Amino acid sequence: INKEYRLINCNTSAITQACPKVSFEPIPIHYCAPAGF
Amino acid sequence: TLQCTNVTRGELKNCSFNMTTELRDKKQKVYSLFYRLDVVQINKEYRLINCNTSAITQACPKVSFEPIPIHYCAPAGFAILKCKDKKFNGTGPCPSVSTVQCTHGIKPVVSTQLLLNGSLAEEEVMIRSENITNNAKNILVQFNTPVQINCTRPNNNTRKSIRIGPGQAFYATGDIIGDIRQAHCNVSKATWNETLGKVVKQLRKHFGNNTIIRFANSSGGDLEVTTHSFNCGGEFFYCNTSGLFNSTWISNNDSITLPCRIKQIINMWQRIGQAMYAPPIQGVIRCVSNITGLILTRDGT
Amino acid sequence: QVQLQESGPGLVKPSETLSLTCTVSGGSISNYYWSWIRQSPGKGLEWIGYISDSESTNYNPSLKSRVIISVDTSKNQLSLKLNSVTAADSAIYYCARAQQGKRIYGMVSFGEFFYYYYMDVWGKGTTVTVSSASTKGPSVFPLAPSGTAALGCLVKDYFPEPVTVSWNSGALTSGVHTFPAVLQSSGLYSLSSVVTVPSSSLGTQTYICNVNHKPSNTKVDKKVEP
Amino acid sequence: YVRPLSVALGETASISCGRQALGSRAVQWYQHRPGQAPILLIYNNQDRPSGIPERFSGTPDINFGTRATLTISGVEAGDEADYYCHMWDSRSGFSWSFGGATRLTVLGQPKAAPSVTLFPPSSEELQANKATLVCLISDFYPGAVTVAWKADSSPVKAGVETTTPSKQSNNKYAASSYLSLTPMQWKMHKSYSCQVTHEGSTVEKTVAPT
Ligand SMILES: *[C@@H]1O[C@H](CO)[C@@H](O[C@@H]2O[C@H](CO)[C@@H](O[C@@H]3O[C@H](CO[C@H]4O[C@H](CO[C@H]5O[C@H](CO)[C@@H](O)[C@H](O)[C@@H]5O[C@H]5O[C@H](CO)[C@@H](O)[C@H](O)[C@@H]5O)[C@@H](O)[C@H](O[C@H]5O[C@H](CO)[C@@H](O)[C@H](O)[C@@H]5O)[C@@H]4O)[C@@H](O)[C@H](O[C@H]4O[C@H](CO)[C@@H](O)[C@H](O)[C@@H]4O[C@H]4O[C@H](CO)[C@@H](O)[C@H](O)[C@@H]4O[C@H]4O[C@H](CO)[C@@H](O)[C@H](O)[C@@H]4O)[C@@H]3O)[C@H](O)[C@H]2NC(C)=O)[C@H](O)[C@H]1NC(C)=O
Ligand SMILES: *[C@@H]1O[C@H](CO)[C@@H](O[C@@H]2O[C@H](CO)[C@@H](O[C@@H]3O[C@H](CO[C@H]4O[C@H](CO)[C@@H](O)[C@H](O)[C@@H]4O)[C@@H](O)[C@H](O[C@H]4O[C@H](CO)[C@@H](O)[C@H](O)[C@@H]4O)[C@@H]3O)[C@H](O)[C@H]2NC(C)=O)[C@H](O)[C@H]1NC(C)=O
Ligand SMILES: *[C@@H]1O[C@H](CO)[C@@H](O[C@@H]2O[C@H](CO)[C@@H](O[C@@H]3O[C@H](CO[C@H]4O[C@H](CO)[C@@H](O)[C@H](O)[C@@H]4O)[C@@H](O)[C@H](O)[C@@H]3O)[C@H](O)[C@H]2NC(C)=O)[C@H](O)[C@H]1NC(C)=O
Ligand SMILES: *[C@@H]1O[C@H](CO)[C@@H](O[C@@H]2O[C@H](CO)[C@@H](O)[C@H](O)[C@H]2NC(C)=O)[C@H](O)[C@H]1NC(C)=O
Ligand SMILES: *[C@@H]1O[C@H](CO)[C@@H](O[C@@H]2O[C@H](CO)[C@@H](O)[C@H](O)[C@H]2NC(C)=O)[C@H](O)[C@H]1NC(C)=O
Ligand SMILES: *[C@@H]1O[C@H](CO)[C@@H](O[C@@H]2O[C@H](CO)[C@@H](O)[C@H](O)[C@H]2NC(C)=O)[C@H](O)[C@H]1NC(C)=O
Ligand SMILES: *[C@@H]1O[C@H](CO)[C@@H](O[C@@H]2O[C@H](CO)[C@@H](O)[C@H](O)[C@H]2NC(C)=O)[C@H](O)[C@H]1NC(C)=O
Ligand SMILES: *[C@@H]1O[C@H](CO)[C@@H](O[C@@H]2O[C@H](CO)[C@@H](O)[C@H](O)[C@H]2NC(C)=O)[C@H](O)[C@H]1NC(C)=O
Ligand SMILES: *[C@@H]1O[C@H](CO)[C@@H](O[C@@H]2O[C@H](CO)[C@@H](O)[C@H](O)[C@H]2NC(C)=O)[C@H](O)[C@H]1NC(C)=O
Ligand SMILES: *[C@@H]1O[C@H](CO)[C@@H](O[C@@H]2O[C@H](CO)[C@@H](O)[C@H](O)[C@H]2NC(C)=O)[C@H](O)[C@H]1NC(C)=O
Ligand SMILES: *[C@@H]1O[C@H](CO)[C@@H](O)[C@H](O)[C@H]1NC(C)=O
Ligand SMILES: *[C@@H]1O[C@H](CO)[C@@H](O)[C@H](O)[C@H]1NC(C)=O
Ligand SMILES: *[C@@H]1O[C@H](CO)[C@@H](O)[C@H](O)[C@H]1NC(C)=O
Repeated sequence: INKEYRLINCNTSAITQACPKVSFEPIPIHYCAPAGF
Repeated sequence: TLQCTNVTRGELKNCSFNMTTELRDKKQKVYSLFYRLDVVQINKEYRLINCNTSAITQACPKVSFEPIPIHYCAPAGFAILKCKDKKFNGTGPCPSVSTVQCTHGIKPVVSTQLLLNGSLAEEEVMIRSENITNNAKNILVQFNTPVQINCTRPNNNTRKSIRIGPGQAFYATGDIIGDIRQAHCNVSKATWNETLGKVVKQLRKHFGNNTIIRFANSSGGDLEVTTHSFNCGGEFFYCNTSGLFNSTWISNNDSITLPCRIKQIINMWQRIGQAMYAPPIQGVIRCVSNITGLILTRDGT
Repeated sequence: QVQLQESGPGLVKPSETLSLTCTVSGGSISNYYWSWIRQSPGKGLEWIGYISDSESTNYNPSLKSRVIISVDTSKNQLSLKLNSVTAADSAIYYCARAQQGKRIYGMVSFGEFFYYYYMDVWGKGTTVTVSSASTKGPSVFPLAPSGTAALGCLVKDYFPEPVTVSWNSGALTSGVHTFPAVLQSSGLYSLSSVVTVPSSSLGTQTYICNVNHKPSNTKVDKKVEP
Repeated sequence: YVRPLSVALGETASISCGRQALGSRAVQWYQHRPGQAPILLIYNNQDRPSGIPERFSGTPDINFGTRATLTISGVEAGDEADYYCHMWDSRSGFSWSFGGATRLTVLGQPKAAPSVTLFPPSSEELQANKATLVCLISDFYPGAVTVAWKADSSPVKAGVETTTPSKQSNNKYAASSYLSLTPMQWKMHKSYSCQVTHEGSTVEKTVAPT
């Protein structure tokens, strides 16, 4: 602004803590086209 | 709790208040301008008008309150039927009919007393109601020639962003740059005289060629109905209409001025428990629109 | 056209009523706004108050509690009665005709204008001094001369300002040179006038300086000769 | 209080108003030479009265934002006075006070030297048991002089009064100077002088009792 600090996002945006059950693991995704395509 | 003062008659205020910052443990004493219709008392102490009734949501300052032509379409297997009768009143058998898939360009104009930017009537001016003898039925008269109205809030307002939280910004009225004037509207006293004369001509066809037709102002209600309530450039006007409906007609440059007030805390409809703060508009607001219809209410000489 | 001339005591004791008058010439008194303005030494032009063509009172709130501007239409004369005077009230008081301007910026119907007043013609001024000291007339002492020559008159101890000096009752006006006063440590001003004069006419033409000091009602003259 | 401003002879003067307006304004400009009647220069933001040179011009408010300034082109030496800005506008109430006295001083004026004239005590006041030397100084510029009295060759410094340099109608300055003496002090001396140092040079004028 002991020394005084602050979260980097406070002057720009709100912050949402990621749910600690979901995983950031790349799971193989398959993109499929609908019927007729 | 707001600490408000008059601004250097006595309509728009200048209020200051302790406000939360972007840090949850820091306050700030910021100030802002509010119209009279948005505040009530308890330096004098004030408060937003909605606080004892409802929560308030500030409208996103990127969306526009501009009536865009909307087309209503029927799904496949259905159809819409138009009416090509240039003198078609509300009900009855339309002689000339045609089918369409979508309606024409309909501008969702939220108005009051005066139908703004609407579609005209071909041939002569029409007048409609369910039972014109029933005085509790609003008469929906639609002009054939538009009488032009010019409205403006001439105050050069300024918008002030106020960080009220992480990513939360309250847009406030900073201060007025220059003159402080009155918001009003103009109609041509000539084009409004002949338009009232055409309306008064069709009013005798079911009321009597000898009885007198008189025009008066509203007799009570809320601000949204007792005044010409509409939107102009993004701010909600409320225009006194006593200068338009003050004429008594017998069996046989000009300019009218309507003193409009401006409000920011508005319940759009009759919504209970919901309020909206319209953010202030920078610059000098002026909008040019046609009044093409009218919503009357006879008394019941 | 229109010209004004003030007049008054010139000296008023502290804690009293400072009377003042101003007669206008060449115009009707009851169709113009009139304003009083004073200018103290060191301070700026201070607006006392003003009276309308409808004879309405409105004073500067800095004073007000001491001002009462009157007006008699039998003559072209209006007054000004500042009372409870103190030391800071010493100033040159001016008599100016204020004209009304209606500055319209929006709609005249809603009242979107404001009135501004401007003074165009002014009075010459009247010096007012506040002091418990009594008045005192001066005493003219002649200054004798000796191509070109110069002679004048010494106007010793007097109080208060001002004194008017005329030469030959008003005939001698070219080459005249009256100097500003000098406040002595005793508390009295000493002024001196002087007239530059061609040398040949020193022994022929006669010169008489006419000194007047209004707070003492004194009119005195004197001759100058080598 | 006073705001200093300096322009050169024959240039353009830009007297900015002290209080800038909040809304639509009606500014009156006044010229005031101290010890004299104020002179109205411009009453409506741009309108001047009858008898004001064209070189005086005030800025009108056609668009808001443009501040009111007094413009004096080709400034003369006589345009040395206090200039007030009487500011009315729609937002402020009733402006009772005038502006802040801008004291415009013109630079580059002709440097003129004084004119000393020393008179001896008159016979009447000498017969009244009081002597008075008067040393009249006039027509000097810049208006600031230092006076030195001398009994014979010795400095006096005791019992002398001197005017502050007041301005003349010819835009030059003048100041008196009186030395009070006893009728015997003035008789017991051979001569009396009035050294008048203006700028960087002195001017002597001596007077003896004969
Ligand atoms: C909806 O409907 C509404 C209502 O129906 C409608 O409202 C209207 O809004 C407009 C805009 O908002 C308003 O227009 C304003 O009008 C003001 C008043 O104008 C009138 O009065 C002045 C002054 O009159 C005095 O002086 C003249 C001589 O100059 C005399 O002849 C008069 O008789 C009168 O003098 C007597 O009366 C005095 C009392 O007032 C006494 O005190 C006095 O002793 C005398 O007895 C006139 O000049 C005007 O004349 C003009 O109008 C005629 C038609 O009538 C035109 O043909 C012609 O163009 C004339 O010029 C008029 O009669 C104006 O002051 C105002 O304009 C000024 O203000 C704005 C903002 O402040 C400035 O930006 C602008 O530039 C103007 O400033 C100039 O003037 C001021 C004041 O003098 C100066 O200080 C300033 O420096 C500047 O001077 C510059 O311009 C001058 C020329 O203008 C020039 O001479 C200078 O040299 C310099 O360059 C503005 O125009 C209108 O009033 C509303 N209507 C009503 C009824 O109130 C609305 O528009 C409608 N539409 C919507 C909302 O969309
Ligand atoms: C709505 O209400 C708010 C109040 O909550 C108003 O905001 C205040 O407005 C006033 C003016 O009306 C402001 O006062 C001005 O402050 C200026 C800032 O100067 C400060 O900082 C300097 C350091 O640089 C200090 O030295 C100084 O002392 C101040 O603390 C000043 O420049 C102004 O001075 C002017 O006035 C004085 C005396 O009147 C003159 O002598 C000066 O020459 C000069 O002309 C003045 O003091 C105040 O700061 C505002 N407050 C905030 C929090 O912003 C809104 O204006 C008002 N809006 C409307 C539309 O009514
Ligand atoms: C009834 O209909 C009228 C027209 O159909 C409406 O008038 C419109 O009002 C809106 C808002 O008040 C205006 O939008 C504003 O536009 C200006 C700039 O516009 C100017 O510049 C553009 C350049 O891109 C140019 O194309 C335009 O022609 C203008 O010259 C912006 O500054 C504003 O932020 C805002 O976007 C419309 O411009 C205006 N249209 C017309 C034709 O005047 C009126 O509001 C309607 N009334 C009601 C009650 O709904
Ligand atoms: C929020 O604060 C950050 C502080 O890091 C600002 O980012 C810095 O801004 C300064 C000057 O504005 C720059 O010199 C730095 O280079 C910036 N650093 C980074 C990492 O961006 C940021 O601008 C602020 N945001 C807002 C909206 O005020
Ligand atoms: C703003 O100005 C109005 C107009 O003068 C004030 O209204 C007055 O309010 C007091 C109560 O405090 C009443 O006694 C008066 O009768 C009211 N006068 C009028 C003409 O309505 C109002 O109080 C002012 N508000 C502020 C905050 O100064
Ligand atoms: C919230 O407060 C407002 C204050 O304006 C209340 O509305 C006023 O209520 C009083 C008495 O109840 C009436 O005399 C006024 O005519 C009302 N004014 C308006 C504009 O409605 C409102 O009733 C309060 N609401 C609740 C739920 O308490
Ligand atoms: C207000 O007035 C008329 C409608 O009565 C519109 O102007 C006319 O619009 C039609 C079709 O849009 C054109 O054929 C005419 O040539 C127009 N006339 C003129 C003189 O321009 C105008 O667009 C209407 N404004 C609205 C509905 O917002
Ligand atoms: C309304 O006021 C704003 C200022 O609050 C004006 O914006 C200025 O416009 C000029 C151009 O004429 C720019 O040079 C300035 O930098 C602008 N100022 C700001 C703060 O942006 C605007 O012109 C005014 N509009 C009207 C109609 O009065
Ligand atoms: C409403 O505003 C419009 C435009 O601002 C006015 O139409 C103008 O009228 C003048 C005078 O007849 C013409 O010189 C202009 O060319 C018109 N503008 C356009 C775009 O055509 C109209 O008169 C105003 N009406 C009222 C009642 O105020
Ligand atoms: C709309 O305007 C009319 C006048 O144009 C206002 O009528 C005033 O009504 C009050 C009673 O409430 C009277 O005391 C006034 O004398 C009326 N004024 C005039 C000029 O007739 C009317 O009040 C306005 N509407 C609102 C809601 O204020
Ligand atoms: C803000 O809080 C302080 C705390 O004492 C109080 O004195 C002040 O009046 C408050 N300001 C406002 C505008 O409520
Ligand atoms: C519309 O016209 C029909 C026949 O012309 C008539 O029966 C009907 O009553 C009219 N509508 C109204 C509201 O009068
Ligand atoms: C209607 O007009 C009457 C008289 O003209 C007035 O007393 C009343 O306040 C007006 N009401 C509205 C809502 O304009």
